[PDB]
Amino acid sequence: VIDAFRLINANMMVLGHEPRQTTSNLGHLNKPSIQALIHGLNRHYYSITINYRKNELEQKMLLNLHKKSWMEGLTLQDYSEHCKHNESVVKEMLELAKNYNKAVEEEDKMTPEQLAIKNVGKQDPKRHLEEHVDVLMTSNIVQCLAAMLDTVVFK
Amino acid sequence: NVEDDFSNQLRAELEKHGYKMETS
Amino acid sequence: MPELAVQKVVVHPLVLLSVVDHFNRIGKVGNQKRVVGVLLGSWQKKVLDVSNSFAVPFDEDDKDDSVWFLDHDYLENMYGMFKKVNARERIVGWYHTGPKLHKNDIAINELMKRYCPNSVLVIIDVKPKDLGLPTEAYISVEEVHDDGTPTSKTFEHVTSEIGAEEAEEVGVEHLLRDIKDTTVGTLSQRITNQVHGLKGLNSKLLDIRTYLEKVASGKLPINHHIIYQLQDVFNLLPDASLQEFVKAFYLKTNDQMVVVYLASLIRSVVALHNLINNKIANRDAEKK
Amino acid sequence: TRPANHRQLTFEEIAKSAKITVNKVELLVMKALSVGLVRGSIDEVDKRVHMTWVQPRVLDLQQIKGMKDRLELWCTDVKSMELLVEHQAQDILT
Amino acid sequence: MQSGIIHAAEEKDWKTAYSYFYEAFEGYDSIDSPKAITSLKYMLLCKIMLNTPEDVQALVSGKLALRYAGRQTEALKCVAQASKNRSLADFEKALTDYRAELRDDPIISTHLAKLYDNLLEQNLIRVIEPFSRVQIEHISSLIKLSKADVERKLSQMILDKKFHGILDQGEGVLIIFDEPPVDKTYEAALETIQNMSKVVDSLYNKAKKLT
Amino acid sequence: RELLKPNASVALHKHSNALVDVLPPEADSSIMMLTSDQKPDVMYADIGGMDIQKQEVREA
Amino acid sequence: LVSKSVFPEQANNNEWARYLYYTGRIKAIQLEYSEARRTMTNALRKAPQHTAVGFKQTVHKLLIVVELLLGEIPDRLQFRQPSLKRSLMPYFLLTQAVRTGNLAKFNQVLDQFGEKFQTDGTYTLIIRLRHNVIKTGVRMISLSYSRISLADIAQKLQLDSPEDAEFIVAKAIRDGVIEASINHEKGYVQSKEMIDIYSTREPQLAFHQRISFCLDIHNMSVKAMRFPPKSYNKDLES
Amino acid sequence: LLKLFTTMELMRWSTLVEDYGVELRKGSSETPATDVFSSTEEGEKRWKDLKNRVVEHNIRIMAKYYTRITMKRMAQLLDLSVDESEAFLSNLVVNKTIFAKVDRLAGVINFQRPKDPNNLLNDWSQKLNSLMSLVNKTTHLIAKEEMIHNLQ
Repeated sequence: VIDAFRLINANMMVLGHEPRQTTSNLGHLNKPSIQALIHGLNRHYYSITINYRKNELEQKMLLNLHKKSWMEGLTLQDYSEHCKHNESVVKEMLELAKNYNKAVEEEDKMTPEQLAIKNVGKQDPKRHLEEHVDVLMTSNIVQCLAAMLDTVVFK
Repeated sequence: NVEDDFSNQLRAELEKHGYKMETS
Repeated sequence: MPELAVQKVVVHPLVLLSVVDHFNRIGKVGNQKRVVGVLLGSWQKKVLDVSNSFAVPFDEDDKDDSVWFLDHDYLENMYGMFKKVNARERIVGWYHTGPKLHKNDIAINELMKRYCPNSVLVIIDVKPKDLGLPTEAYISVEEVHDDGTPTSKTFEHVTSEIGAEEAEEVGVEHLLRDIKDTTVGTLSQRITNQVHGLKGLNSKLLDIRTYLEKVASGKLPINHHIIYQLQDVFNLLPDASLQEFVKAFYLKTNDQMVVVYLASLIRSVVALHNLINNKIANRDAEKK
Repeated sequence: TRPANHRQLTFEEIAKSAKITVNKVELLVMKALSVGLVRGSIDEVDKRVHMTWVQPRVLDLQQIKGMKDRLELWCTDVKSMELLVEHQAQDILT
Repeated sequence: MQSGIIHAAEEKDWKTAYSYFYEAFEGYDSIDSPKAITSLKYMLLCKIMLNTPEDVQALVSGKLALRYAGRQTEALKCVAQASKNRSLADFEKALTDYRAELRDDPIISTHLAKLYDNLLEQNLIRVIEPFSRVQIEHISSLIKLSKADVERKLSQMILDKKFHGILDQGEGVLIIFDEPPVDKTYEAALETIQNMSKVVDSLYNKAKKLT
Repeated sequence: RELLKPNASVALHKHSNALVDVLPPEADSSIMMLTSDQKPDVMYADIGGMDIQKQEVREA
Repeated sequence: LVSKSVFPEQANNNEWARYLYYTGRIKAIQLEYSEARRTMTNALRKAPQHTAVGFKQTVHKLLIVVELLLGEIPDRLQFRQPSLKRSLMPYFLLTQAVRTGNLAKFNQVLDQFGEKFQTDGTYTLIIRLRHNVIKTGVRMISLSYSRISLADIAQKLQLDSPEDAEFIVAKAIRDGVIEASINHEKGYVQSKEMIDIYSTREPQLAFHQRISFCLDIHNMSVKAMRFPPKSYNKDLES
Repeated sequence: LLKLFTTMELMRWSTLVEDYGVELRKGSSETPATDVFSSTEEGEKRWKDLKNRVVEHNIRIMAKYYTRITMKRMAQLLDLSVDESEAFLSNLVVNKTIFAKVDRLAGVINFQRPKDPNNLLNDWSQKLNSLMSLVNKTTHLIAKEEMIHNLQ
């Protein structure tokens, strides 16, 4: 958030120089350093609206990381390593499983402190299991898809 | 056949005696 | 002076953005002519981190690669003002406005050496091309062929990536009416990158293909090095495709359902009998 | 000549294009991988020669022609397969 | 020192024997006696029992161990080297002449015995490893043990899964099975089922009340 | 409140004193695991004796 | 009637179990043993309910006869443990008959039993059941051995004579689930199985069925999970 | 002598011992005992040992090049009999020479690991990466030739 201000003094304000400055802008409240900042903020212009001049051509240059996504999106490691990934997660999930089993009886409850005893809210099994499942899922499919697609075009 | 264990007690005894006399 | 001193080009979104702006402003020097301008950033190092770029006056005549005007004064002054502000800031190289690679750039590269050691050719196009960035990084490489003169001066592409400072990145988001299309992150992005690769792969095969027909009849000049490398792709022919599978997710969803359903099922039994009494309550509560 | 999407040639032709003593054949065959004329392996339990790479043909109009057709066949594979996979996981894209 | 002699031989802790011998050394250091030299020897004995005589051969030399007294240092050097050569001939020849010394100290006699049967296994594993469908007769030549004696030894070794083969008695060859081909994904698939199974079983019993 | 709940270091913002973030316990431990940069001058070459004491300390 | 086919998920748990059983009968006589087995098994499983209890005993009667014809064996032990035990009791004799490999015991028992089935219209199947015991029998012998003599198979399976035994073993073989060849003039059966899943792609195939089935669960789960809590907030949340 | 050994071309013992024996024996040097190790009067005693070494080199280079080999073909390449070749192999692995799965029945010998899906995968993954890299680099090189100065 960028704002532009001008600074006047108190004497000027009572004459009525101060209100002119404030007119014709949309406000917005901030407080990054307590009420003293806010008092100065109102006195100035009070968060002046900033818009940006752009056209579609400039935007597109900013969107893409690089040209190389074209190669890279396709690029796979080694199969052995992919197979290892699958194996590592499974083992991890297996541990969490015991903790899920007690939990399922409730674990829809508010407050993490209360949940800690009841449904094993200390190292939450729902969360651990959901993270393990998301990472495993996207990687395995993309790595299979890439290698298999490349093979049919090349061979 | 519900459990093999009752039948097996007779089998092992019987089978050894016959087999031994003949071949072994 | 070294040409060889690049193998990685990391460019800020600022320099990439800067060229687009210089085209219009400069008075539309470009089109048949060219605008090349200095790149400010780190130099005298392997990885090039380009902080910024600005336009330099250039009139290009392409066809005859021996005629050009480049502003001699511009590089010197511009380097000194910037240095004080940040001392990493030096002359990294120059941008070329494409449309793609040329031989005309070879002639241009030699003069840049006297001023500052650089010869890096970054081709930053103002015209949208590629599904990704229309930016290429080129490092001048010397290779022998046996079709034409021995020892040719040519360009081998060297990997281009991107950077951005932390404030600057949040700034990139602020201008956009989106965040980004890809980042290769979670479930959703990761697939978008795969289909982007696939389209990007199809575009690549066509450049090479169209070119071979032209060699076959209606002659274009060829190099021994490019022709060999293409043959190799056929020869390398993959072997066999195996492995990779999941199914894990269904348990996660299934366990989740019974936990949320626990509350629902209980609400179901109470709610049904309550349904006629609720009408008197609802009315009352609603009345005031 | 025979490989270009095939990869085997028989061991047997080499000896018929050698015409010299048997012990000398192993040397010749192995000497070729080493200098950089060819890459690959030799399998003598099938008595066939498998080549991973076969050296590109030194400049000719013919060399350019062989490449173009094969590559065009491949070009058609990318486009088709790309569109196919895009329909499904339409939801995942967003 | 005496307590250590027991520890290694009877209590089967090679580890303890060694530590006890360090304590003994400490006690000796305040004076000097021929008993100090013996504790150094006896450390050496644990490694043999442990089934690593080869390690003894590295440590012992004419510069370090031979300088200190006893028959026992020369006796240790020859069994360790005989084992290093990997032959039953060099190993039996050392044992036989040394056997009289072996008796005097109870620790030598026992430690060598366990190593003796073992010595045979070590010669076989070595030969067998970069060979597949190799005869008992060929391997038996290197070990310098009979074809028949080897047949028996292979049988035992196959049960341990120290090389994973099957002995073909119909042709008199040891055929050893392919190097582990099991992909990581496949090993993971059994594991996947354990995680899911534990969850569904536990859930399904409470779930029963709904209908 | 998981590994926050028992006594641990936490990150606070200075000018407000608010609890912004959590830190693990390992972070901001006063001195590092010592006797690997400030090791003593002494061994069991200074004491060979008090045998009974030596036996006891090593086991305990 | 069956050709109209409509059956929504918002249908009651008893109407589903009834529906699966009825289809299961129609299939089994047409000679779709394979399809019939599947629908009937689903029916026992899907409704544990309380109105189901009464129906479940009927499901167990059919369950044992169809599954045995298809070529798989279950244990008498499985059946006995639930408290619907009372209806499984004649059934324990049949399960054992197929499993031991005892053609003669299995058919005779079933012929007399055929009366009960007639009310259902299952009775036409009882005739075909004579074959399945011999088939189940051959299956254990084929997988186990390499070449085993014709006399050995005849004694264990309880085949009528050695002459009956060659012909019958052959008929099983044609289908391909046994996967053997029988030498009539040499009197041994040979196993064409030299089976293993130690291969290239083959374990994935095994994994694939499990993975396919999971998807049907995943979608059904996701769709269903959100719809009841959002409704209660919408109307009466209790 | 140097040129041959440095090349990963194989030898035969008969030729190697025969032609080199006279030539190499003559050689001498200052600070060694005489010269010693395939040379002089002393160096000859050493020569006997070389026999193992020419065969050793041969199997080390053969293992890569001939991934699969018959016992007879191997034996021929090595210039030994079958019996010499199989005994030697056991010692060789200890000294630091490749893995093998040599046969006594003169069947398949895999100097590579014996059939695994992992083996097929490793080559495949390597091969896949190479195809992708080369098509991209060439595209960038291709443009220059097309445009020229500016005249296509």
